[PDB]
Amino acid sequence: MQRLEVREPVPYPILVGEGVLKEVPPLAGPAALLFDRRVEGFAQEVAKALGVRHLLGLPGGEAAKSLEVYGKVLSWLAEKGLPRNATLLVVGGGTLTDLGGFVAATYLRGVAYLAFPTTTLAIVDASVGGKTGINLPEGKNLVGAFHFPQGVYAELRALKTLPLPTFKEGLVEAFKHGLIAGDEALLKVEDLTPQSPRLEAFLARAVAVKVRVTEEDPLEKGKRRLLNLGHTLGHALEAQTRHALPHGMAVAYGLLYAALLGRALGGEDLLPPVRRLLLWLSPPPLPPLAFEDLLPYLSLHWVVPLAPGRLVVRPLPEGLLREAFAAWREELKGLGLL
Amino acid sequence: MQRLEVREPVPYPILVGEGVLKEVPPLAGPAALLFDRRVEGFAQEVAKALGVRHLLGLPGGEAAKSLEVYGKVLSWLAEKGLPRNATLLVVGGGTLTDLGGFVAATYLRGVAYLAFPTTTLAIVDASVGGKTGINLPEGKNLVGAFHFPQGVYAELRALKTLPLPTFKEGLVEAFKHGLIAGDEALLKVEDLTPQSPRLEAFLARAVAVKVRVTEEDPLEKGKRRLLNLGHTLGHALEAQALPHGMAVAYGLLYAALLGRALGGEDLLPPVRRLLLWLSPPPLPPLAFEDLLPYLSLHWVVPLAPGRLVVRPLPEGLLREAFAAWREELKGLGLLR
Repeated sequence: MQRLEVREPVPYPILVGEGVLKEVPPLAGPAALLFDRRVEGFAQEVAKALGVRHLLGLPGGEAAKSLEVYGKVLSWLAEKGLPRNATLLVVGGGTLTDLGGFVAATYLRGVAYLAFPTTTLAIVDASVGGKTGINLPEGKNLVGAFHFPQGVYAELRALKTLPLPTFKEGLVEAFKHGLIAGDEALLKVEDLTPQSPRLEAFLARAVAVKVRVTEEDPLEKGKRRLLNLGHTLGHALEAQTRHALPHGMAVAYGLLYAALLGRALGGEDLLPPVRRLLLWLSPPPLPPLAFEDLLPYLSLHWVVPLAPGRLVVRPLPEGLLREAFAAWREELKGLGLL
Repeated sequence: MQRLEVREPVPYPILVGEGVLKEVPPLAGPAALLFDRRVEGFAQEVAKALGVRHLLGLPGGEAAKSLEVYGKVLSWLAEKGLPRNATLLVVGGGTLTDLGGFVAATYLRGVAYLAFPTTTLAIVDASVGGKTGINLPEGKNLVGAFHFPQGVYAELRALKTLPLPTFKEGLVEAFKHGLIAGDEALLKVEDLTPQSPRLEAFLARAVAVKVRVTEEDPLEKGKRRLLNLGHTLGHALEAQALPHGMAVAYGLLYAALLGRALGGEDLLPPVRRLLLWLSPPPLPPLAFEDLLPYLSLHWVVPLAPGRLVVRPLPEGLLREAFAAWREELKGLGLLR
C-alpha cells in the first residue's frame, strides 16, 4: 500500500495498492456512486464496504463525456434528493472521473467526490490536476471545471481485468513523467503487466512525479507545461484519425517526434528509450500523413526534451519541424507503423 | 455615478449610475455578449461601445436556465472559437446572469464575465455572491457554480423601460436590506420611480449592505444568514404563481409578527407602509396547515432594525403569528 499526498491547492491523499477500500474514511453524510459498467463488480464492492445505497452504471468511453449523460446523472442525483453534504463516489477510468468530477463540481454548485480509478491512465494522469469536464460536438473537453477529489483510491486488483493495450496506454504517460523528471526508473516498463509485483511501486512513483511538477508550478509558467511533452503532435494525430487512435498511443508517437526535435537541437540521444517503448507498446499503424496536412492540427511552442529532466519550451523553425517529421516518418516506416 | 468595491473572496467593482459603459476597462481580449432578447437595444449599445461582434439573444426568464439553452450557448461560443482569455458580457436580469455566469464558469473550465443588470432585483440581489446556475426538470437552481463577475455595471437608463411591478420587486429586497442593517433610508421606498434622481444613491446603499454582510461572514455562520429574512414564509407561499418580490414582502410582515412575539420592538408600521405601497396581488384564502408542509428550521427574526436573531421556533408560536398575520392582511385589503 502506497500513500501519496497532494498538498496544493487543495489537500487530499492518493492510495495505490491492494485493499485501498480499508483506507477510505467512513462517509459522514449521504452518498451516491457512479461507475463504468465494465467494473460493476468492484463498484458493488466499494458500495458495500462504505454503505452506499444509490448506484448508477454508465458505459465508459468518450460517449460518457456528453451533455446528455451529464444531464442524466444530475437529474438522477436530484431525484434521490441528495443534499449539499453528499459525496459522489466515482469508479472507472478517465472518462468516468472526467464526467463524474464535473457532475460533483456543479451539482448544487459543488459536492465532494471520491475517485476510484480502474485504469492505469486514470491512476497516472487523472489523480492529479483537478481537471474534469465533457465534450461538445465542436470539440473535445470544451466544458468543465477544476474540482479536486477528496481522495483517490487505486485498487490494483481492479487493473487485472483491464485490456492489455489500455493497460499499456497508461504506462506511456508514466514514461512521459520519467522524461520530464529525469527519473530513469519510470522509463523501465517492458516487463510490467497487471500482475507485475513491482507495479505498485512503479505507479506510485509515476503519480509522485505529477504531484511535484504540479505543486511547483500551479500557474503553468514553468515545469507544469512540460506535462504537454509529446502532446502537440499527439493531439494532431488524434484529430486526423477522427480519434480512432487512443490517447496513450498518440502520446507515444508524439514522444518519438519530441525526441527527434531534441536530437536536432543538440540534445542527448533519447531515441533508444522511445524506440523500446514503441516496440513494447505496439501502437496501431498510422494513415499516410504529410507535413503540409499536419500544420492545420498544429505562435506554437513545443516541449523539447534535451535530456531526461532537462527540457525546454520554445518555437521552432518550420524547416526543423519539417526535417524532424521526415525522420519521424522514416523511423516509423522502419517499424511498419507507417 | 456610484462605484462600490467587492474585495473578498475575489475583487471586482460594482458601478451604479448613468453612463456606466464608459467605466468599463477596455476589453483585453476576444469577447461575446449574451442578452435577454427583450433588451436588445441596450445590448447593442453595450456591444458597440466595447467593440463586441458576437451577440446571442436568449429568453429572459427561467426558461433560459435549461440544460438545452446551456448546451446551445456553449456550442455557440465554441463555434466562434472563443479562447480562454475571452470575456463573456451578460446583459439582462437575474436569470440571464444565472445562466451566463454558469456558462462563463464552465466554458473551457472558466472564463471572465461582465454583468450588466437590467432590473432592480438583479442590481440589489445578483451583484454580490457569485451565485450562478440553471434548472433541472426536478427543480430550480440545482446545478451551478460560484463564479464571480469581473465587474458589474448597472446602467440606470436601462431601468426606465422596466414595468413598475418588477421595478418595485427589487425595492422590496432593498427594504429587506434596510431591516437587516438598521438603515432607515432603505425603508423609504414609496417615492421611488425609474426616473427618481435619488434612485442611484438608494440602489448603491442597498448593494453596499450585501457587500458588508457577505465579506464579514464568508462561511455564512453569522450576519450572512440574515439575508434570508422573510424568505422562509415567502418561499412557502410561492412553493404553495406568486412572484419572489411579492412573497418576500408578505414574509417580512410575518417576520415582524414573530419579532413582536419574541420581545422585540414594533416593526409592523414600516412593513404595513411597504405592503400598501407595493399593492401585491391579494392572497387567496389559506390556513396554517396549508403552508406548514414547508415550515429544525431556523427563522430570521427581526427584534429591531439592525438587530436580528436566527433560531428555530415552536409550532405554537408560529400558529399564533399566522393568525395575527391573516388579520393584518384583512385590514390591508390583501386577504378575505
